[PDB]
Amino acid sequence: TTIAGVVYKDGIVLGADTRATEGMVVADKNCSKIHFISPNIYCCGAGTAADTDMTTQLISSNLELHSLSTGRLPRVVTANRMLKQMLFRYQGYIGAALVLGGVDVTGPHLYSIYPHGSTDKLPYVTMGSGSLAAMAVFEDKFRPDMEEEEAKNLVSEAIAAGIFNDLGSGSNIDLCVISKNKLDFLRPYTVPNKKGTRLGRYRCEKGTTAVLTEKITPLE
Amino acid sequence: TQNPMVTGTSVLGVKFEGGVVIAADMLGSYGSLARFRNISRIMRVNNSTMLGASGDYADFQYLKQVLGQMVIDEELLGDGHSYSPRAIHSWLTRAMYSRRSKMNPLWNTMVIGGYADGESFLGYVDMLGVAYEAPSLATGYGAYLAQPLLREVLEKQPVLSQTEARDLVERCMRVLYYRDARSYNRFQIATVTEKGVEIEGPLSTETNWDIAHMIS
Amino acid sequence: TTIMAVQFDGGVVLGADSRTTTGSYIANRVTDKLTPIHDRIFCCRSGSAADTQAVADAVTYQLGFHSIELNEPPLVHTAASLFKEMCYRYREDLMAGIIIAGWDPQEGGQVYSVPMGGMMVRQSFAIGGSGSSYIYGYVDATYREGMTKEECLQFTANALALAMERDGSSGGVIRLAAIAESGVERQVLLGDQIPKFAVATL
Amino acid sequence: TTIMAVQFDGGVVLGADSRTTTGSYIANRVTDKLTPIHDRIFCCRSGSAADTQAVADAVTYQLGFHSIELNEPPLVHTAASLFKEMCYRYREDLMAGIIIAGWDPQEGGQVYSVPMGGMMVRQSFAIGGSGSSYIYGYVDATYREGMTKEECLQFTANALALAMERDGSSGGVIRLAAIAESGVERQVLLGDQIPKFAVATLP
Amino acid sequence: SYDRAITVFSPDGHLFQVEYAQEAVKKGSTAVGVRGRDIVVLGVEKKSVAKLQDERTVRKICALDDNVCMAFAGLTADARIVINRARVECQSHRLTVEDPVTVEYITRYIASLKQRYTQSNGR
Amino acid sequence: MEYLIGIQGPDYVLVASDRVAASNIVQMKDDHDKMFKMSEKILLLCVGEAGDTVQFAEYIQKNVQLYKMRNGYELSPTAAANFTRRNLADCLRSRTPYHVNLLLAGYDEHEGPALYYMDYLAALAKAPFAAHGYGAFLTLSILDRYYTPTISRERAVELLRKCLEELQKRFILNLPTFSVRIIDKNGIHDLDNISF
Amino acid sequence: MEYLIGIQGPDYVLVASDRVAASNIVQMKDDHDKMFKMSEKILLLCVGEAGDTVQFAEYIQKNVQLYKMRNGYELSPTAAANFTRRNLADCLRSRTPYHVNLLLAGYDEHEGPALYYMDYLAALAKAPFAAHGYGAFLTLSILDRYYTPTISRERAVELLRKCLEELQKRFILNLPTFSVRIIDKNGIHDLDNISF
Amino acid sequence: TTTLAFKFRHGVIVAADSRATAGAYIASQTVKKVIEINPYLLGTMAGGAADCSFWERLLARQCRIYELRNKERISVAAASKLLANMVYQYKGMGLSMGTMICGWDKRGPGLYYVDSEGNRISGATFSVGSGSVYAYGVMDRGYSYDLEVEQAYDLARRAIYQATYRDAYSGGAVNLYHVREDGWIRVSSDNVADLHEKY
Amino acid sequence: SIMSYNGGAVMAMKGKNCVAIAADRRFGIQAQMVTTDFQKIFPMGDRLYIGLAGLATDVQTVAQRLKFRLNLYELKEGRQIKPYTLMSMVANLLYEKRFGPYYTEPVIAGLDPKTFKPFICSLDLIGCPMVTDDFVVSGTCAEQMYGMCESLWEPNMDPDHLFETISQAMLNAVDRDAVSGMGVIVHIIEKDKITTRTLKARMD
Amino acid sequence: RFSPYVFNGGTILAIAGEDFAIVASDTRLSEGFSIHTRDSPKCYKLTDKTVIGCSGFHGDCLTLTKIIEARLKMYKHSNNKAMTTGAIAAMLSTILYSRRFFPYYVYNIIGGLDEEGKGAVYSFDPVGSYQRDSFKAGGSASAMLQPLLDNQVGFKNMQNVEHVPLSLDRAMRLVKDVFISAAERDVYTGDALRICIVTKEGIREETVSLRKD
Repeated sequence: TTIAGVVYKDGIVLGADTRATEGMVVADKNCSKIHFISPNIYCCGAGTAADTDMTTQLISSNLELHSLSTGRLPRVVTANRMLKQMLFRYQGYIGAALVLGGVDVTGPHLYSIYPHGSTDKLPYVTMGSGSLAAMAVFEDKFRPDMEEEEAKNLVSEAIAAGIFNDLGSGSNIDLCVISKNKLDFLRPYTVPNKKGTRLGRYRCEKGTTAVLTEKITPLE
Repeated sequence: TQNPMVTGTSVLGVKFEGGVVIAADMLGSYGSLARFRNISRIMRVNNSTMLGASGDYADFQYLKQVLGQMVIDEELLGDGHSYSPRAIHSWLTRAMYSRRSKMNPLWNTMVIGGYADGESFLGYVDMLGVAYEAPSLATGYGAYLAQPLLREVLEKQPVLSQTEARDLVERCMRVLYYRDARSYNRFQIATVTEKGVEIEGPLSTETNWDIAHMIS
Repeated sequence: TTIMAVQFDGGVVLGADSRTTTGSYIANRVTDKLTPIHDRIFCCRSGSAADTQAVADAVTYQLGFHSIELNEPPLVHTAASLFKEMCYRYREDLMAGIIIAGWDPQEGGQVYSVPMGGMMVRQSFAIGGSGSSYIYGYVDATYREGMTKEECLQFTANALALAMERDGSSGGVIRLAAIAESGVERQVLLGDQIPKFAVATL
Repeated sequence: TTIMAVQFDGGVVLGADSRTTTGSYIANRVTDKLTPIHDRIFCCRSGSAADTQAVADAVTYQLGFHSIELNEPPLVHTAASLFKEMCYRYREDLMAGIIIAGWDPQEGGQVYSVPMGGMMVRQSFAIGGSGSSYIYGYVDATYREGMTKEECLQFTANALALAMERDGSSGGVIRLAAIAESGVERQVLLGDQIPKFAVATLP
Repeated sequence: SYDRAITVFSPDGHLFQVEYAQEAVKKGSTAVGVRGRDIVVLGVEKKSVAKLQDERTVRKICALDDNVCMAFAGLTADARIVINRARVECQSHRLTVEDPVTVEYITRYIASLKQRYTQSNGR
Repeated sequence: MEYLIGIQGPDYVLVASDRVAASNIVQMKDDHDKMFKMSEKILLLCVGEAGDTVQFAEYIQKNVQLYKMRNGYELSPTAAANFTRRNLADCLRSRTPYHVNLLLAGYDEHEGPALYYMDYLAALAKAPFAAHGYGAFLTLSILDRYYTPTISRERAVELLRKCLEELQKRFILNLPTFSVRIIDKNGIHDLDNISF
Repeated sequence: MEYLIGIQGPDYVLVASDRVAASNIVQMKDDHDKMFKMSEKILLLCVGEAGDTVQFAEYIQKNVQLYKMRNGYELSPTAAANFTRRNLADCLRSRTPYHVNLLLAGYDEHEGPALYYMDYLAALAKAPFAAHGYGAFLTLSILDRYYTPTISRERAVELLRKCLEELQKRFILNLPTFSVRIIDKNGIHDLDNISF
Repeated sequence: TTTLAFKFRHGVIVAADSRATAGAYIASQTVKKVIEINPYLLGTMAGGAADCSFWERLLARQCRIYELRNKERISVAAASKLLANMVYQYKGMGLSMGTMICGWDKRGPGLYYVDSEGNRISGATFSVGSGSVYAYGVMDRGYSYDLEVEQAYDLARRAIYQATYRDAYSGGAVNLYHVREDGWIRVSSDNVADLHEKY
Repeated sequence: SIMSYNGGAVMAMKGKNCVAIAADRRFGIQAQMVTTDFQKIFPMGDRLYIGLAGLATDVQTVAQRLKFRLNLYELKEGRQIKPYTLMSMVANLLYEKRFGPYYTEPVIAGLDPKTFKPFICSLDLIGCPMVTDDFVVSGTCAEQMYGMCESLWEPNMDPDHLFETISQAMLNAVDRDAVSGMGVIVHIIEKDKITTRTLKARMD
Repeated sequence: RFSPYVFNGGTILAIAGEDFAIVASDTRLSEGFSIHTRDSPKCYKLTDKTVIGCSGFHGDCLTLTKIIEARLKMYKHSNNKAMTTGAIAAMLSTILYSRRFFPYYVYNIIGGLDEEGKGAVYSFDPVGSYQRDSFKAGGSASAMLQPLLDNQVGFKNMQNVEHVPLSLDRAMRLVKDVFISAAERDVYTGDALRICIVTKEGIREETVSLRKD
């Protein structure tokens, strides 16, 4: 997994890959690792995938309760406190390692949330097994208050470095560009990896498989 | 060595057109303690071969001892045969594998850069005998933080100049200083070319801490 | 991690580095380890980051509610006692070393240590973290009775520079905070502002 | 243990504490941790007492025989190479951090660290032991280029007194030794001779 | 250890130590063996009868296994050494093949023992 | 577990052993002999770790047969017992120990009959009866109950059959047949295999 | 170790169990029934960890009897098997797990005969023949070799006698007698004990 | 793995499967688990395939040296005793070997089971492997010394088939050899799917 | 490993307007085969199946509690469940046992009851859903199934080529796993019919 | 504690033909979750008729193949002829058993020509059990590639298909297809595919691309 996020002049660019591994086998080639939290806040997820899924769904639900009650657009620090207090309550056993980005009334805010419950409010964060490659790209080329497309190229470059340099990362680059005026959930943003064209042909025609019994059941 | 004591962090290395450049910081870390801060983790092997080592530093001093005695004993003969960089790399591969096979490893990871007969050499050897060659090498946390930058440039532009390789090396050492907890802002850059091995040091990084104000 | 706070006449000077390590990877190199607990009471967080952020937020909650009920500024010994009760009650679940330092109208500038285990002691200067071990001799040799604000800022800056120089867990920038009656002045020392020292070359 | 050796112009100053602990029982409280290897070469011993005594005895043997063969006073680099060879060859067998410091006619006053594992490095000043961790910051902010014999004696005594104050495995008396061309001057600091540092009590 | 070449060649092509060992055999008592149909008979010469001699300990006919015995001629001390070596080898062969020796097997063993002491150092 | 038993009368030694070789669930051989003829009047009955039994006992057997070849007379059963005990005790602290439980049965012309217990540590014990295996726990009390030192060999076979009937009744492993031999002045005699 | 076998024919289920209770080397009981009559046409056959067998199986027994008394009709073997599997799986990850291996035989009025295999994890399988124990390893191949779905009950008792004779021949544990029962349209019938 | 062998009136029938598994992954379906030691002895392969293959090849080497030195072929007893003495020097060192040395000699047919734990037992019938118990079932139910030769082939093929049917670690082909007095022969290699259609 | 205790090998493959789900038929306790007709694909609707590999007791437990929850859902709601909603139901059921987890990994193959769009997905043991458009595999022969399906799956297959593809994938995949196999049953799910076939598989 | 082993990944493959053997492998050397180099072929020429594929612990791969090259030279010196492929197979069996108690963690598949000119594949375990095959995958994606070559080369579980002889071109397309299929799903398989084709004309060598992630 390589997930990454920056803060540019007008907002948040989040990024992720799409490879899910079960062991050292690519199980899903097109996993969606950028998760809805609120209409202004998304969250990238790494760690135990079921933990990040159910964790982000519960906190997305609680921000929906919260913003229905307040009638306001929810803050990124509210999602931050909910995430870090539940992950500290569960003693680090829910392995939800999360990149929390969003734009609210106080501006663009970016968070990285560790499974034990510690948070970092940073202009650029990366997580996953391919996090150090992407942080090498960020420490190489980050400028404060970039343009939108400079930040998109930077985050796609960080995710691409994690893809090509880490075995647990690959197959596509997703982005989520967040600002005050929009929400560009770019899935996919880049396809770096194409499957090689099949040179042969393996269409096993009708009658190739021997059948012992057959039960046809018609439907309505 | 079963338990390494004073160790070194990442040693970089990248080939360019006309030679090889490697780099390593000047720190021996005894645990988390930055204990020995003016050591040289780069050996000049002979006129066309140089070495740099991560891992345990006493074992690197043993390998400096043995390999320097090999190059002395070779040059005593005066018969016009020098060890190639590939020969030093093969000797180290066999040495580290033989120490592995006795279950008494030399706790190192070594980058053998060289330039012989118009041909750059850059070879990796670790404590197990896993040895190979690459246009860019990086040990320790350099494989995580600098080998991405090195291989991204070497995939766009496969043949570097000497200043392009030096700039890439210094910028990778900057990244290693930001994100490796055992690095140090004091490093040597050694460049073997057709003119020989040239160790420049100490050099330091120009860091950037503008994000220390970017909280609120 | 190296945290430090020095009492002077009129207030306190706090200091911390900015390096958070995940093993030997610098996960965060601009970490704000100086947490404002109340308006003139800060803490210095060392140890497990989740533990220190949890206990700092909980003492911030309890202390702000205490101050609104009592309609007064809180005592620094009150915030230190709340850290003591939390860090002693969960001392087998927490790995958190805290230095509480602040000012209050009743008892001046104060520095309290709450290390791991959950005890509490008032000190003139406190150091903590994995890098404070490398500057115990420096702060024993250098601390003078009755330094001023600028002298304590310089003393804290020098000792944190030394600890950042020797510890691998320490590094980054120096975050200083000086708390007095007029308010809190904070400053970040980065690059050449961090006090350099010569390595004994040749 | 806190051991220390500082190089000046014309020789070195060595310094150690005197405490040998068996856990938290002080087995010897006046331990002489400075060992004369040769006439103008000492070693500072830290680590396992049996290991450091045996290695210092064996290097004393080898270096004395070497100096009688060569009809020369030995080098300080030679003594440190012997400690390095014995502490590297038996690095899984020993717990021995040695500072070798002395004088030689060819290169002057030299201090070499041979820490655990068995590497070897020449340093301007060197500290070691369990207590040296407490005075890394003091010796870095305090060491000056070009100090005299008396300034190096006072710097060694101060840093040893600081380390002996914070370490429990360090304490006792301060055994100093300055080695130059003229010879070896050893002295013991005790009582008020050890530099005091005032505890910051609450005003 | 003693490692001189005792048994060597001669300019006429002869191993003189082997020929002199044959001379040592030709001063020993006359051992005669005849192979019959269902019996094999050994008979040796006493030649030092000497009625004070207890006749059991100077028997020159020794049994090697349940089905192999032997008679010798020559040095009885060398003989007793070779007899004990052959008895050990008969037991080792019953151990390793679960069958007794053939007479060819233990004869080949005794002959290879004698030949190895014609070519080894210091023997 | 494998079962041995010896019974020492006035002028005979009666030994029996289970006739089973097993591999942990299956009885791979149900006609397996655990008795080893050392000499014409000495049996060594061996159970223990697999491999060690046959290797150790064939070592002991070739050295006792080699003693007879070297010397024209046999070892006494006392000397065979002490030889076996000595080799087992020497190999106890070596690199290759033998984990074998031993009953050495024997008839001497002067000493009479003799039975020797020997555990795997090589403690040697002369006994009027002895047994190994977990079936010894069930059968030695029957032997304590019914043995007298003047027992006839017919009553000894009936007492042996009482022990084996107890193994059929009460013991948990199937041990259907038992190789029964007897040693006296006329040598070693195969008695009838007690079967169930 | 404890042996179960069921052989399910066209209008019957033949079941057998070994009849031995053991304590570590001894058999404490040799007329020990491992078949627990659930209803008039259902047998549960229960082996496994000591204590857990009688507790779990008598729990299932009293609850099937409670079903019959509450309802005025019995559970089917499918419904009893699924109830038994539900209780054994609901106790699996709890504080009190039962380590019991089960055979559920039974004749249903509508569905005919049924034989249910169930292990200690409570995975329930329906089988024409099934067996527990280490003797299952020796006898399921005989069953596979000689079972036909149209086997008569005399031929099924013959096939059972082949499997138990294999236990007497090859298996290491003394399993002399076997309780044998058939469930029919007429209920549960005790056959003779197949003894050896 | 499933091997078996039984002595009957007309020699020794040896049978084996052909499946080698690397844990749960079936590495091969064509493993020759009846090692052809010389033209007069057969050995089998259960335990480690490399251990069995190496030590019975070294057995073949030593038996051929025996035949050259003594001008006669070795017996089954001496060959199995050599194999047992070879593998006895590695107790606790981790050899996984379980095998059956099968042949004819001057005592008639020979069948000695030899393993790395140190057993060396002769016997009328054996079965070695993970599915050895399912082979002992069918084999012990169908065995007599007076099996006719085709009936002995049918017994061994059916027992290896039933063991492959129950054991997961057994499968592939049923390789069947027959040791006669003039040396062994290869009888059949029948795929277990084909025997499934047969049976 | 708790998963490999019984074996188990289930896959689900997507076609054009059709899905295929296929499972092996061995129930075995470790090495010993017990039955050859174990059900590992249960019906969860007319055009909606779930396949469960793993520990056979948790196959039965998860399938029965899912059928419980599903019948209550389809009566309380008055509709057949959408296959995405079934996936969320299974994911909830597995994640309730997050630290006490059901050792089974489901695959769901079905058509939408209103749109007849093909749905396949699969889950881990604690309920991480994973929807694909080509194939999902689950069981002790996972890598064999990934090799066979990644080679043989081609888009837009009719149910005949879908049957042949999932059949060759399952057969040659479970013929390289020991504790799997002993038969393969294959369910082709079309709009207008359910085709259920069992295959001539190897029985060793 | 010190571990003398690391898993370096890499899938190797051999296919025998009627007049050829093909030995193929990827070029990715790995360790843990990082890629050492993308150009590290695992096929090694031994004679003019033999290529060995080595995957597993790469230190043992380097050492083992240098030992095999040394022993080929020792045979050619003392026997005045090159080794046959079956001789290399049996020699490597004794070599891999010579380290039985501290094994080479190497997956070996010798592919080449025999003395009849036909294809020969010998696939080994890490401790030297070899048998002769028609095709074998070994290495990281061996469980991914061995069923498809049971299907498409072995013709298993196919009814009503004539078992045609395996040409060079169809087997080359099979090798390229199995490695694209393995580089999709295996994380250790990728970056390139080195194919060595052993015919009677020689050993020709062909590299194609794979995924770089």
